[PDB]
Amino acid sequence: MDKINLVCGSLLHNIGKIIYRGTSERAKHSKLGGDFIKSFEQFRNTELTDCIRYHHAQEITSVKSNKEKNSLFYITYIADNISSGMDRRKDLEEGAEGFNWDKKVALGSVFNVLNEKEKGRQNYSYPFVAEPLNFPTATQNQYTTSYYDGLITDMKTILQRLKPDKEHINSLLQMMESLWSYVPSSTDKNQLVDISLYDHSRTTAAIASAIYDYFQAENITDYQKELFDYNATEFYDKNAFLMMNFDMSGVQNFIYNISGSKALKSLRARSFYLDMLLEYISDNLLEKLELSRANILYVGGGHAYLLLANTNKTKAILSDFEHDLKTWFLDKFKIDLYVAMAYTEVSANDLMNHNGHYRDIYRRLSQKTSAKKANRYTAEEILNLNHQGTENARECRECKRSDLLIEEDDICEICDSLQKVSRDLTRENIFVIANEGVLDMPFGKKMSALSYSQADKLKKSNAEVQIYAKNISEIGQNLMTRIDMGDYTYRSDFHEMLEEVEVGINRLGVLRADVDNLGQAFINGIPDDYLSISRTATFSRAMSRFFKNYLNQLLAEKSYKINVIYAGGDDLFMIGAWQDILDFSIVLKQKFADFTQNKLSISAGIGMFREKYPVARMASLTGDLEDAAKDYTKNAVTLFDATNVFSWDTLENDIFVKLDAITKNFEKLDETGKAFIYRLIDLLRGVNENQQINIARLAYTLSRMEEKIGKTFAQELYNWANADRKTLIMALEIYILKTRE
Amino acid sequence: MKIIKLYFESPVHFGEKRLSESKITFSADTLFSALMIEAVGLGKEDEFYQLASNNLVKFSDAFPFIDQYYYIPKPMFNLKLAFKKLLYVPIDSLEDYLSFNLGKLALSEKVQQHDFKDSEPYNVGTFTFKENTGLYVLIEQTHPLLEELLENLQYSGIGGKRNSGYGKFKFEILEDSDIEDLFSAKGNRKILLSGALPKDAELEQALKNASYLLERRGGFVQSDTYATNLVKKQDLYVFKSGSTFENSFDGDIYQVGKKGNHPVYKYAKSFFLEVS
Amino acid sequence: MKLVIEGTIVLKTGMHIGGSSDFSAIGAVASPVVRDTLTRLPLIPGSSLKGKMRYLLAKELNNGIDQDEILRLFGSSEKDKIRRARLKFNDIKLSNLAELETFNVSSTEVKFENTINRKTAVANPRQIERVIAGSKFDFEIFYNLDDIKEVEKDFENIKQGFDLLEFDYLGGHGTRGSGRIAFENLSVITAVGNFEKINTLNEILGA
Repeated sequence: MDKINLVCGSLLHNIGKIIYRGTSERAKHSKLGGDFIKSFEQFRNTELTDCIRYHHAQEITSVKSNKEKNSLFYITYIADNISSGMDRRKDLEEGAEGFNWDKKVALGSVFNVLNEKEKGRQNYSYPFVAEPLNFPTATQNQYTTSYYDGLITDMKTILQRLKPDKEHINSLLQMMESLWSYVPSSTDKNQLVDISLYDHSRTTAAIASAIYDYFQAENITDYQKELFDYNATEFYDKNAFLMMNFDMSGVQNFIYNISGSKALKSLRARSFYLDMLLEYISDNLLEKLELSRANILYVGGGHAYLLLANTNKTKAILSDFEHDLKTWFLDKFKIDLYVAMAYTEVSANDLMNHNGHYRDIYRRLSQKTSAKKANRYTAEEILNLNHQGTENARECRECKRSDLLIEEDDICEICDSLQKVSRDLTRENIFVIANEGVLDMPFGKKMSALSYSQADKLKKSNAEVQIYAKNISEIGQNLMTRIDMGDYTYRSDFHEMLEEVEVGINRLGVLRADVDNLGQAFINGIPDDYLSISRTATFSRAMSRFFKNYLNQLLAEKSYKINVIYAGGDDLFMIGAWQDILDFSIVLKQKFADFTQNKLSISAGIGMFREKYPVARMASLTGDLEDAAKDYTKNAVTLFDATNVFSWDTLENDIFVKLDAITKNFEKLDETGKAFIYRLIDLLRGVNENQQINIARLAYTLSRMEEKIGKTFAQELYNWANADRKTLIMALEIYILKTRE
Repeated sequence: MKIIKLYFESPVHFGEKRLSESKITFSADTLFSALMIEAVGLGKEDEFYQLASNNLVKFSDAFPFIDQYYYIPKPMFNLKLAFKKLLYVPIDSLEDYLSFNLGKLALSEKVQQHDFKDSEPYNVGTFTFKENTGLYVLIEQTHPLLEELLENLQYSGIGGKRNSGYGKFKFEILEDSDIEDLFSAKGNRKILLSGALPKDAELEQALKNASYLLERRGGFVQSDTYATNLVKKQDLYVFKSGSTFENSFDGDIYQVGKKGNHPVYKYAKSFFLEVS
Repeated sequence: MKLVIEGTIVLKTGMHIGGSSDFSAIGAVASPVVRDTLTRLPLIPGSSLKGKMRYLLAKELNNGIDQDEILRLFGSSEKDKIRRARLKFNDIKLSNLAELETFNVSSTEVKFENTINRKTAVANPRQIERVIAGSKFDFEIFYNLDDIKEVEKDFENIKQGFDLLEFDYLGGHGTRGSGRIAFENLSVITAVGNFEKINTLNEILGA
C-alpha cells in the first residue's frame, strides 16, 4: 500500500466536478466518480476508488464498518481543506445536489488581487481561444461542453499509454500542464476561482504525500477517531510540514566570468547552466526523497522553494544532501557558487492562514537562508580549501583558475565544455544526463546535451537516465520533462543578419531589460486577506512561463532579426538589427503589460553598436544604459545613451507619432531631405545652451521653408520645438538612422 | 593609534580578478606587498618582515573617506531586523546603527600597435577619486621605517596598472583622537577590518558565531627574481574585511610562494574594532 | 634614490588622443578626445606618452637592421628575461586652463573633415574632437635610481626620446597634421635619498 494511490487520488481529483458542470447527471457525484473509475486500463483496488469517490462528509460518516480501516481518503479530505484556505465542516460540498448549481463561470486572473491596498480591487478573467498566445481580459467569459468532450476524447485516446505507477506521475504531470492550465478550480466562491486546478492538484499531491509520510513515521492508528471524532483540528495543531528552499548566490559573477573571445556563446551557456544545475539538484533531492515532482512550488533563476514532510528520516537525508552538495560545489567552483538550503517548520494549522502567518513564513525562511549565508563553510572545509592551493604558470582566461586545465590548450574543463555545448544548442534539441556526459553535475552524473543524432539510441533501455525537453510529443516510453529555456536565434551570424537589412544604417542594436520592483512584489505581493500559496506558485511560474514561451513565440510570429542570448524575469539580453530591436521593445513592453494586467512595471535599455563590436563591452555598456534607465525610480528606457531617458508611454506615444508624422511628411516632399533635417537638428541641439537665438533662427527657417516643406508641418515643428523639445531631437535622429541608405 | 590618509591625484586601478574592471579600495596585503617590494628596493626587507611578524607593524586595509567622515564596509551581523543599498557606514556611527559617493569608476580604452601588423586593443578599468576624498589606512604604533617606506612608496605607486600611469598619491599621517577611543573600547562582538585568516590551531575557536565571506587572494608574483617567469601565487583564502567575530583571533603572514629564489609573503593578520 | 623628471608639453597642433566607447549622435562628434572622467579636463594618458617614447626610442636604436636599454627603461615581460621598469609615468592633465580662459576660448575644438571616394566622387564627412593648439601639460615622470653607473646613459636616452618626439606626433591622426608637440621647461629634482651628481642629469636633459 504505497503512495501511488494517494498521489493519483490527489492529481486526478475533481475531474468528476468539471464534467458535472457540463454533463447532465443530477445524481450524487460519488456515483459519477465510481462510474468513471471502471472505464480505464483495469479497475484498481478499493483504495484509490474510495480515495476519489469519498470526500463528501455525510458519505464519509456513512461508510465506517462495511469496509476496512486505512481509509486513505481522510487524507484527501483535509488535503482539500488545507489547500482551499477555508473550512468545510458539515456543509454540503460543491455540486452535491443541495442547491440549483448553475455552473458556467470561467477562471479569474491572478493579478486582480495583487496590491489592492494601493490601487484598489480590480477584477478580470481568463478567456479561451481555440502556451498558446492568449491574454486575460476584463470581459465575462464562458466555456462550452463541445470543447470539453473533444478534449476528454483526446485525453482518453492518448492517456492509456501510461501505467498508474511511480514513475508515470511526471508524464501525467507534463500532460496536465499541457491541458489543465486554464480550467478553473471551482465555479462560485471568488476565494477559489483565482487559481487553476492543475497547480491545486500539484499542491494537493505534495501535501498528501507529506501527511502520508508523516503518519508513516509517527506510527499512528485509528485515523477515523483522530480526524473525525473531533472536528479535524487535532491534526492541524501539529508540526507536519517542512517548506525548505534553495538559493544559489553569486550567479551574476559566474555568468559574467568571461573575458575570452567566445563571449557570446559562454554567456548563454552559463545562463542555461545555472538553471539546469538547480533543476537537477531539486529533482535529485525529490528522487532521494522517494517523491514526485509535485512538491516543487517554484523554480526560478537561482531559487527553488519546496514543500516536504517533517520526519527525522527526511532530516537525516537533508543533512546528507547538504554535505554532498556543499562538497561537490567546493570541488568545482571554489567559492564561486553556493546553495543555501534551510528548512523551516510550520504546523498544519499555521498554513491555513486563519491566524495569518504566511508572509512571515517567507520572512523566516529568508532569515534562515541569510543565516546560513553568513556562516558558509565549516572549519575543515576552509582548511582543505587553503591546503589544496598550488602554484602554476598557466591559467584559463575566463575562469582565472590554476587547476583542472586541459593539455595543449589553456581553457578550463568547464570553461571549454560550456563553449562547446553552447555551440551545439538549438530549439528542438534534447537534454540528457547519465554517468557519461560533458557538463559536470552532482552527484557524479554529467550532462551530454546531445541532439537528435546517432546518440538517440540511449533512450532504448535508458535506465538511470533522465531527459530534459523543449517540446513534448511522445508520452509513451519517451518520458521527456520540460525545462523552460528561451533560445530564439534568427541567423546566428551577425554579418548575414545585417546584410539582409538594406534600409537603414549598418548597426547592431542591443536590448537589455529587467523587471523593476520585482523583489518586494515576489516576496510580499499578494495581500494578507485573500492570500493563497498556489496563487504565488501560479504567479512566479506564470512569470517564467511568459518570458520563455511568449518571448520565443512573439519573436517567431514576425521574422525578427534578433538573436536572444538569455531570458528571464531578472535578466534579458538580445542582440540583433537595431530596427527590429527598437520596433520590438514596444511590442515586448505592451505584451508584458497585457500579460501582467499592467501592474508589474518593466524597464529596459536600447543600445546601438557597429557590426564588428565585442559582445562583452556591448553587454556591459547596455547594462549601464538600463541601470541609468531604472535610476530614472520608475519604468523608463534609454535610447542609445544615458542622456536620453524616456518613459515607455512617452517613448511610444510621443517619439513614434512624431517619427511617423515626419516619415509621412518627408516622403511626399521631392527635394527637402535630409540637409534641412540636419540643419534642424543643429538648431535643436544648439538651443540647449543658447536658448533665445536658436529659437529665433528656428522660426526664421520654418517660415523660410513654409512654402517648401508644408504649410502645417512647419508650424507643427515650431509648436513641438517649444512644448516637448527633447523628444523631437530623438525623433529626427532615429528618422535619419532609419532612412540612411 | 594613528591614521594614514592617502590623497590620489590620478586615477587608480585596483584589480581583483581581471584588468578590465576595478575596485574602489585596496586590501591590506596589497599595501604590505607594496611595502615589501619597495623595501627590497631599499634592501631593508628582512627587518621589515621581522617588524611585521612581531606585531609592531599592524595595519588594516584601505577604506573610503570623505571630508571629516571616515568609513568602513558595512559590518554584517546576525541581525534579526531603504538603507540596504549602502555599502559603507561611517566608523563612529556604529552606535547609531544599533549622500555617500566618492568618485566614479571609469574604463580606459588602450591599444598596442605593431608596426607591420594590425593593432590590438585592451581596456583598463579605472577609478578616479573626487577632489575632497580618497582612502585612509588604519595603523597602530607608527614606526620610522614605515614612515620612510610610505614616503618612498608614493613615487612608485600603489595600484595595479603600473608604470602606465595611474597609481600615484601623496600621504600624510594626521592622527586622530575622536576615533582612537573606539579602538580602546571593548565589547562583545568584534568586527574585522583587514583581510585575515587565523592559524590552523585556532580557526575553530575563531569560528563560533561568525559572519563572514571568504575571498580568494592570489595573483602573479611581481618580481624580477622569483624563478625566471610569471608564476602564480598559492591562492590563500582569507576572511572578508567586513566580517564580525564574537571572539578574537590573531592572523599570520603566510608564505604563499615556496618555489622561487625568495619567499613571497601575504599579510593576513587581524585588526578588530570592538563594539557592543 | 628616486628622481622626478618634470617638464611641460606644449602643443603646436591638435593632439587628438584616444577613443571612448561613448555613443556618438548622428550629427555630432564621433571619436571624442580622452578626458578626466570626473573633472572633464583634457588629458594625455601616461600610457600614450610612454608608448610613443618607447616606439621612437626602439626605432632609433638598432638602425635599420629589443635591446637592454629599452627594456631597462620601460620594463619587460619576456619569458626568459624580466626587468622592473625604471620609468614611472603619470597621466598628464591640462594645466593652462587659466591661460586659455584669458584668450576666451575653450580647451577643445571640433575638426571637420571628410574623405572622397575616387570612383564615385562622393564625400564622407567626419567630426573629430581635438585639443586646441597652444595648450600646456605639466608632466611628472619618476625615475627609479637603482643603478648609478647607468643613469647617464638612461638620461641620455630619455632626452633622445624627447627630441625624437619633438619631430613626430603624440597621438591620433598625426600624419594628417595633428599631434605635434614640443618639450619646454624640462628639469630634474630628487624626492627621497640624495643623488650627488644631479647637476649633470639636469644638464644632459635641459640642454
